[PDB]
Amino acid sequence: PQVQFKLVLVGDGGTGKTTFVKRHLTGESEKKYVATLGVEVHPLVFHTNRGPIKFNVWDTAGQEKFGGLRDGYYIQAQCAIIMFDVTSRVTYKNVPNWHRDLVRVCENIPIVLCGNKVDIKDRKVKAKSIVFHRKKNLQYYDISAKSNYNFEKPFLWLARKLIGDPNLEFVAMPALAPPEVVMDPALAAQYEHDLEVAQTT
Amino acid sequence: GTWDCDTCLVQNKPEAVKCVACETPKP
Ligand SMILES: Nc1nc2c(ncn2[C@@H]2O[C@H](COP(=O)(O)OP(=O)(O)O)[C@@H](O)[C@H]2O)c(=O)[nH]1
Ligand SMILES: [Mg+2]
Ligand SMILES: [Mg+2]
Ligand SMILES: [Mg+2]
Ligand SMILES: [Zn+2]
Repeated sequence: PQVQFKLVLVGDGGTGKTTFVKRHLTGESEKKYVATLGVEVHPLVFHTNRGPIKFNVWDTAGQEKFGGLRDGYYIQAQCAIIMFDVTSRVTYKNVPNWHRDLVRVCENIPIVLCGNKVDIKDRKVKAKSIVFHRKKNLQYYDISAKSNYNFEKPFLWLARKLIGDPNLEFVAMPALAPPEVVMDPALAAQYEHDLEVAQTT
Repeated sequence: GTWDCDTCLVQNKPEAVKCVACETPKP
Protein backbone atom coordinates (compact mmCIF):
# COMPACT_ATOMS: atom_id res chain seq x y z
CA PRO A 1 0.00 0.00 0.00
CA GLN A 2 1.10 3.57 -0.80
CA VAL A 3 2.97 5.36 2.00
CA GLN A 4 1.05 8.58 2.81
CA PHE A 5 0.60 11.11 5.63
CA LYS A 6 -2.05 13.69 6.48
CA LEU A 7 -0.34 17.08 6.63
CA VAL A 8 -2.26 20.07 7.97
CA LEU A 9 -1.24 23.46 6.65
CA VAL A 10 -2.20 26.19 9.10
CA GLY A 11 -1.42 29.86 9.63
CA ASP A 12 -3.05 33.28 9.45
CA GLY A 13 -5.23 34.17 6.48
CA GLY A 14 -3.23 35.78 3.70
CA THR A 15 0.12 34.12 4.50
CA GLY A 16 0.12 32.19 1.19
CA LYS A 17 -1.00 28.69 2.21
CA THR A 18 -3.18 28.16 -0.86
CA THR A 19 -0.60 29.63 -3.24
CA PHE A 20 2.05 27.34 -1.75
CA VAL A 21 0.22 24.01 -1.81
CA LYS A 22 -0.92 24.72 -5.38
CA ARG A 23 2.64 24.88 -6.74
CA HIS A 24 2.50 21.07 -6.95
CA LEU A 25 0.76 20.53 -10.28
CA THR A 26 -0.42 16.94 -9.84
CA GLY A 27 -1.48 17.70 -6.25
CA GLU A 28 -3.65 20.44 -7.69
CA SER A 29 -5.12 18.32 -10.53
CA GLU A 30 -5.91 15.48 -8.12
CA LYS A 31 -7.12 17.54 -5.17
CA LYS A 32 -10.25 16.47 -3.31
CA TYR A 33 -12.89 18.86 -1.94
CA VAL A 34 -14.31 18.04 1.49
CA ALA A 35 -17.54 20.03 1.83
CA THR A 36 -18.35 19.06 5.41
CA LEU A 37 -15.16 20.79 6.54
CA GLY A 38 -14.67 23.27 3.70
CA VAL A 39 -11.21 21.88 2.90
CA GLU A 40 -9.27 20.79 -0.17
CA VAL A 41 -6.90 17.84 0.31
CA HIS A 42 -3.97 17.99 -2.17
CA PRO A 43 -2.25 14.65 -2.71
CA LEU A 44 1.44 15.56 -3.10
CA VAL A 45 3.68 12.74 -4.28
CA PHE A 46 7.45 12.99 -3.86
CA HIS A 47 9.83 10.34 -5.23
CA THR A 48 12.45 9.38 -2.70
CA ASN A 49 15.49 7.15 -2.76
CA ARG A 50 13.28 4.63 -0.93
CA GLY A 51 10.18 4.95 -3.09
CA PRO A 52 7.22 7.32 -3.42
CA ILE A 53 5.73 9.11 -0.42
CA LYS A 54 2.46 11.01 -0.53
CA PHE A 55 1.59 14.08 1.57
CA ASN A 56 -2.15 14.71 1.68
CA VAL A 57 -2.09 18.41 2.46
CA TRP A 58 -5.23 19.91 4.01
CA ASP A 59 -5.84 23.44 2.77
CA THR A 60 -8.56 25.60 4.30
CA ALA A 61 -11.15 27.58 2.34
CA GLY A 62 -10.44 30.79 4.24
CA GLN A 63 -12.25 30.07 7.53
CA GLU A 64 -9.06 30.69 9.55
CA LYS A 65 -9.82 34.40 9.21
CA PHE A 66 -12.80 34.06 11.54
CA GLY A 67 -11.55 31.80 14.29
CA GLY A 68 -9.75 28.64 15.29
CA LEU A 69 -10.26 25.61 13.03
CA ARG A 70 -12.57 22.76 14.06
CA ASP A 71 -11.30 19.45 15.46
CA GLY A 72 -12.17 17.47 12.33
CA TYR A 73 -9.66 19.54 10.38
CA TYR A 74 -6.84 18.58 12.70
CA ILE A 75 -7.98 15.04 13.35
CA GLN A 76 -5.38 12.36 12.58
CA ALA A 77 -2.79 14.79 11.22
CA GLN A 78 0.60 13.08 11.21
CA CYS A 79 2.62 16.18 10.48
CA ALA A 80 2.09 19.86 9.86
CA ILE A 81 3.46 23.02 8.36
CA ILE A 82 2.82 26.32 10.14
CA MET A 83 2.98 29.33 7.86
CA PHE A 84 3.40 33.02 8.35
CA ASP A 85 4.18 35.97 6.12
CA VAL A 86 7.52 37.72 6.57
CA THR A 87 5.87 40.92 5.37
CA SER A 88 3.27 40.83 8.18
CA ARG A 89 4.69 40.79 11.71
CA VAL A 90 1.29 39.98 13.24
CA THR A 91 1.23 36.67 11.31
CA TYR A 92 4.40 35.58 13.05
CA LYS A 93 2.95 36.88 16.32
CA ASN A 94 0.12 34.36 15.86
CA VAL A 95 2.40 31.35 15.31
CA PRO A 96 2.39 30.25 19.00
CA ASN A 97 -1.43 30.31 18.82
CA TRP A 98 -1.46 27.90 15.86
CA HIS A 99 1.10 25.65 17.52
CA ARG A 100 -1.03 25.53 20.68
CA ASP A 101 -4.19 24.80 18.66
CA LEU A 102 -2.32 22.05 16.80
CA VAL A 103 -0.61 20.34 19.72
CA ARG A 104 -3.86 20.41 21.71
CA VAL A 105 -5.33 18.07 19.14
CA CYS A 106 -2.36 16.21 17.58
CA GLU A 107 0.33 16.00 20.29
CA ASN A 108 4.01 15.88 19.38
CA ILE A 109 3.76 15.36 15.61
CA PRO A 110 6.59 16.60 13.33
CA ILE A 111 6.01 20.27 12.51
CA VAL A 112 7.85 22.67 10.20
CA LEU A 113 7.70 26.44 10.49
CA CYS A 114 7.67 28.38 7.23
CA GLY A 115 8.06 32.11 6.64
CA ASN A 116 6.52 32.71 3.22
CA LYS A 117 6.94 35.60 0.72
CA VAL A 118 10.70 36.04 1.12
CA ASP A 119 10.76 37.01 -2.55
CA ILE A 120 9.40 40.40 -1.53
CA LYS A 121 12.08 43.10 -1.40
CA ASP A 122 11.12 44.87 1.83
CA ARG A 123 11.17 42.02 4.36
CA LYS A 124 9.86 42.69 7.90
CA VAL A 125 10.31 39.46 9.90
CA LYS A 126 14.04 38.73 9.55
CA ALA A 127 16.11 35.72 10.66
CA LYS A 128 17.08 37.17 14.04
CA SER A 129 13.43 37.59 15.06
CA ILE A 130 12.40 34.04 14.11
CA VAL A 131 12.73 32.09 17.36
CA PHE A 132 9.58 30.07 18.00
CA HIS A 133 10.93 26.88 16.41
CA ARG A 134 14.15 26.64 18.43
CA LYS A 135 12.23 25.39 21.47
CA LYS A 136 10.10 22.46 20.32
CA ASN A 137 11.57 20.13 17.68
CA LEU A 138 10.35 22.64 15.12
CA GLN A 139 12.44 23.07 11.99
CA TYR A 140 12.24 26.40 10.14
CA TYR A 141 12.59 27.32 6.45
CA ASP A 142 12.26 30.57 4.54
CA ILE A 143 10.06 29.99 1.49
CA SER A 144 8.59 31.79 -1.50
CA ALA A 145 5.48 30.10 -2.87
CA LYS A 146 5.41 32.35 -5.96
CA SER A 147 9.00 31.49 -6.93
CA ASN A 148 9.04 27.85 -5.83
CA TYR A 149 11.93 28.83 -3.56
CA ASN A 150 12.74 26.11 -1.01
CA PHE A 151 9.50 24.36 -1.98
CA GLU A 152 10.74 20.81 -1.27
CA LYS A 153 12.55 21.67 2.02
CA PRO A 154 9.67 21.33 4.53
CA PHE A 155 8.53 18.11 2.81
CA LEU A 156 11.98 16.55 2.88
CA TRP A 157 12.49 17.35 6.59
CA LEU A 158 9.11 15.84 7.48
CA ALA A 159 9.84 12.78 5.30
CA ARG A 160 13.09 12.16 7.13
CA LYS A 161 11.32 12.55 10.50
CA LEU A 162 8.32 10.33 9.67
CA ILE A 163 10.24 7.46 7.99
CA GLY A 164 13.02 7.62 10.59
CA ASP A 165 15.74 7.85 7.96
CA PRO A 166 18.17 10.80 8.11
CA ASN A 167 19.61 9.82 4.71
CA LEU A 168 16.35 9.97 2.76
CA GLU A 169 16.64 12.03 -0.45
CA PHE A 170 14.24 13.20 -3.15
CA VAL A 171 15.46 11.66 -6.43
CA ALA A 172 13.83 14.46 -8.45
CA MET A 173 11.82 17.67 -7.87
CA PRO A 174 8.08 17.34 -8.47
CA ALA A 175 6.61 19.09 -11.54
CA LEU A 176 5.75 22.57 -10.22
CA ALA A 177 4.04 25.65 -11.63
CA PRO A 178 6.67 27.91 -13.25
CA PRO A 179 7.78 30.75 -10.95
CA GLU A 180 5.66 33.91 -11.20
CA VAL A 181 8.46 35.95 -9.65
CA VAL A 182 12.22 35.44 -9.49
CA MET A 183 14.03 34.62 -6.26
CA ASP A 184 17.25 36.64 -6.29
CA PRO A 185 20.12 34.14 -5.85
CA ALA A 186 21.87 36.79 -3.74
CA LEU A 187 18.94 37.27 -1.36
CA ALA A 188 18.60 33.51 -1.06
CA ALA A 189 22.30 33.36 -0.17
CA GLN A 190 22.09 36.17 2.38
CA TYR A 191 18.87 34.93 3.98
CA GLU A 192 20.37 31.44 4.15
CA HIS A 193 23.53 32.71 5.83
CA ASP A 194 21.44 34.91 8.11
CA LEU A 195 19.64 31.82 9.47
CA GLU A 196 22.88 29.93 10.18
CA VAL A 197 24.42 32.98 11.82
CA ALA A 198 21.29 33.23 13.95
CA GLN A 199 21.16 29.52 14.78
CA THR A 200 24.45 30.15 16.60
CA THR A 201 23.06 32.53 19.21
CA GLY B 1 -8.29 -4.02 8.79
CA THR B 2 -8.51 -0.23 8.59
CA TRP B 3 -9.90 1.68 5.59
CA ASP B 4 -9.29 4.87 3.58
CA CYS B 5 -11.96 7.57 3.33
CA ASP B 6 -12.80 8.26 -0.31
CA THR B 7 -13.63 11.88 0.53
CA CYS B 8 -10.70 13.19 2.57
CA LEU B 9 -8.25 10.26 2.40
CA VAL B 10 -8.02 9.83 6.19
CA GLN B 11 -7.42 6.30 7.50
CA ASN B 12 -10.13 4.97 9.81
CA LYS B 13 -10.01 1.83 11.94
CA PRO B 14 -12.13 -1.14 10.68
CA GLU B 15 -14.80 -0.55 13.34
CA ALA B 16 -15.87 3.01 12.47
CA VAL B 17 -19.04 3.56 10.44
CA LYS B 18 -18.27 7.09 9.21
CA CYS B 19 -15.01 9.00 8.75
CA VAL B 20 -13.73 10.34 12.07
CA ALA B 21 -12.63 13.44 10.20
CA CYS B 22 -15.25 14.47 7.66
CA GLU B 23 -18.18 12.35 8.91
CA THR B 24 -18.45 10.69 5.50
CA PRO B 25 -20.03 7.19 5.65
CA LYS B 26 -18.08 4.08 4.61
CA PRO B 27 -18.82 2.80 1.08
N1 LIG C 1 4.97 38.00 -3.34
C1 LIG C 1 4.37 36.87 -2.92
N2 LIG C 1 3.02 36.87 -2.75
C2 LIG C 1 2.39 35.74 -2.33
C3 LIG C 1 3.18 34.53 -2.08
N3 LIG C 1 2.32 33.57 -1.68
C4 LIG C 1 1.08 34.13 -1.68
N4 LIG C 1 1.12 35.42 -2.06
C5 LIG C 1 -0.05 36.33 -2.17
O1 LIG C 1 -0.67 36.50 -0.90
C6 LIG C 1 -2.10 36.58 -1.04
C7 LIG C 1 -2.77 35.56 -0.13
O2 LIG C 1 -2.30 34.27 -0.57
P1 LIG C 1 -3.16 32.94 -0.31
O3 LIG C 1 -2.47 31.74 -0.90
O4 LIG C 1 -4.58 33.04 -0.80
O5 LIG C 1 -3.04 32.94 1.28
P2 LIG C 1 -3.88 32.03 2.29
O6 LIG C 1 -5.05 32.84 2.83
O7 LIG C 1 -2.91 31.74 3.40
O8 LIG C 1 -4.36 30.75 1.67
C8 LIG C 1 -2.40 36.27 -2.50
O9 LIG C 1 -2.67 37.51 -3.16
C9 LIG C 1 -1.11 35.68 -3.04
O10 LIG C 1 -0.89 35.96 -4.42
C10 LIG C 1 4.64 34.62 -2.29
O11 LIG C 1 5.39 33.63 -2.11
N5 LIG C 1 5.14 35.79 -2.71
MG1 LIG D 1 -6.35 29.85 1.45
MG1 LIG E 1 -2.54 21.35 -12.11
MG1 LIG F 1 5.26 15.50 -9.90
ZN1 LIG G 1 -13.10 11.56 5.41
